[PDB]
Amino acid sequence: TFLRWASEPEHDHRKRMGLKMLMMMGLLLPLVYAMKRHKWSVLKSRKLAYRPP
Amino acid sequence: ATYAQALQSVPETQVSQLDNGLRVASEQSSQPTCTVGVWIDAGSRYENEKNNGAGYFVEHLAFKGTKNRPGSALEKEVESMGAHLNAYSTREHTAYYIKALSKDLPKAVELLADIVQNCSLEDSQIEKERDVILQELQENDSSMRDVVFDYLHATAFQGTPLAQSVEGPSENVRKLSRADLTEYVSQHYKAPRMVLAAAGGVEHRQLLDLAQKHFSSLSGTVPAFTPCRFTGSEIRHRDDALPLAHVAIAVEGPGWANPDNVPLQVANAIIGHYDSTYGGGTHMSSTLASVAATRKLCQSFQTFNICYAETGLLGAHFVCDNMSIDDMMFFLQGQWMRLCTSATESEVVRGKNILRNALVSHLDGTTPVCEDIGRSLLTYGRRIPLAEWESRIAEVDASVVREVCSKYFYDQCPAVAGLGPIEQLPDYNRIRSGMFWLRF
Repeated sequence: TFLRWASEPEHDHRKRMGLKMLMMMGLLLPLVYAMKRHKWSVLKSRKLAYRPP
Repeated sequence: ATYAQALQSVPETQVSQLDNGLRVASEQSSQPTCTVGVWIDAGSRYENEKNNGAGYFVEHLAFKGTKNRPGSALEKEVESMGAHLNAYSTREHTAYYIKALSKDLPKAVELLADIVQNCSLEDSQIEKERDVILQELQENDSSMRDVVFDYLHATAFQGTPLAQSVEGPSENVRKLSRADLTEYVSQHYKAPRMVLAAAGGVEHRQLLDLAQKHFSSLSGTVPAFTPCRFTGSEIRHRDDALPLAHVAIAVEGPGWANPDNVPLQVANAIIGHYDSTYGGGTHMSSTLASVAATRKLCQSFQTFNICYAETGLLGAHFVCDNMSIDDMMFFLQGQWMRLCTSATESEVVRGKNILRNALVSHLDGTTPVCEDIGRSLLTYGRRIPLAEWESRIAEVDASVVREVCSKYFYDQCPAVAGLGPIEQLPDYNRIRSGMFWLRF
């Protein structure tokens, strides 16, 4: 394990950024998805009707 | 006579009330003519889905013969004394007014008593009128202004009686029978929902005596509508064969009550109106109109203030080619938010003067005065004197206009109705984004 640390000094710090990223992504993906659905709901509700003479 | 003294010198509108509930009112003048008519609170707003169009039908049938006066005999009277008989049915009001001479008031009121009480509803006449209404509907289909406004009403008040049109669908027109018409007239043409207005050279006491002698045997002493809901939507009747593209964009405005109407009108007076055959062109104070004349973006544009009993539509309607809808949407929204965020004082003064001129000049001639009387006793419940209008306009300032526009314009979902080559018309998301400013 000492040699592993020698190869990857940033291991624990890497996992710390990983945990923070996981929480931030789990908070962000739903919210950006909600914004996308909110902006796209205008289109995904259309009721196009064809009325030829 | 320094204007204000002239406003005070305007004779008042005396108001009475019969035992039947008829709100008889009159404004006395010195002219040798007069306009007397009953305004009823019927209209498409009080019409259900199956009954939609019955008000227009009964208004059509009203003048074509009564019980006591069979057929053209009624008309034979109106032309014999020079009277002009006219009618109009709004989504919430109906009216039959008879222009006449001041000495023909005793007869004219009688005719009115015959029109609204002893109607005919002749079945053969109904059949003759059905195809006439169908052809009138076909004519209105070519009315690219009325069609657009009906589209706006349908897409703004969807799912509510206010979305219904005055004439109603053709299906209802062909389906409607005499029973529906007589039920409608018996249910809506009630005495408490009628106001007998009469402007011109008519003395109020004579009007009261005539009403008590003719309109006495009306209803004794019930559709009271439901609060309609505004739904920010859009209708795009894309038809590129049409030469121009009529667009109407509105927001939920105030009603007949809610004094915010007075400042709001001022804001509209700031935006103003313009069309191709105007005067100064690229000099008028309206930035919208000046830009339109400078770049020839359109052939017409207007700011309406359609306000109903509990709600209303406030916005604009412009007629332009297919290649300039985006630019005018941009400029119109820019003017709206310029008023919303920084309205200045000088533009407010100009709007106050324009509104003053509108109210004053509109109320000239016996017909507009009588129409104002009848409409005001129904909507406001009182004939608002011009002095009160002057005071209410005077109270309006820059801060009041900014606040009221912020309440009704800023960050609000609008209702859009476009007809014609409206491909350029920005998507509803872009319009809604234009309904708010990032800088502010």
